[PDB]
Amino acid sequence: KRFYVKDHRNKAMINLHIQKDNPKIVHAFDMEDLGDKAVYCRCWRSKKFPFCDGAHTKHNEETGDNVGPLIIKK
Amino acid sequence: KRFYVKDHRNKAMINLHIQKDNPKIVHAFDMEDLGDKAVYCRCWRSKKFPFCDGAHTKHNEETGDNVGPLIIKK
Ligand code: FES
Ligand code: FES
Repeated sequence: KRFYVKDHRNKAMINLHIQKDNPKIVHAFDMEDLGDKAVYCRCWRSKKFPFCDGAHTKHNEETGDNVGPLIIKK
Repeated sequence: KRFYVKDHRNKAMINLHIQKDNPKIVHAFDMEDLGDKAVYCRCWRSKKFPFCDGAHTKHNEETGDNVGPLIIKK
């Protein structure tokens, strides 16, 4: 109780290591150049960023979070 | 120096409030149903999640991070 950190405005980064000389990491892709299916990372842990490589599973289990990727298909 | 938190494996959540009864938040969209352009949130702060609403600007300035959205267009 004395052990609980009260509700507060977040101070933690989401991205820790990806392209940190870019001050705002934006990606833009034309749907005609996409194949049948693209799986995009939303957790900033993928080694293949901006694509998902399953790293979100480790983030979620280690931090108790519930994030996952964005799928554009067809 | 005594003030610095050494390099360590992250313990902080990325998503703080979005759909927290879903244990892994995945979105999937068919490109034929997309219009000319979709801007997807990658920061988990948008009120219009999974779409970007510019909240990433506040996250970045408050935490010193550099994240931004994913654009699928054409
Ligand atoms: S690796 Fe980041 S959402 Fe899958
Ligand atoms: S609001 Fe999240 S990336 Fe823009």
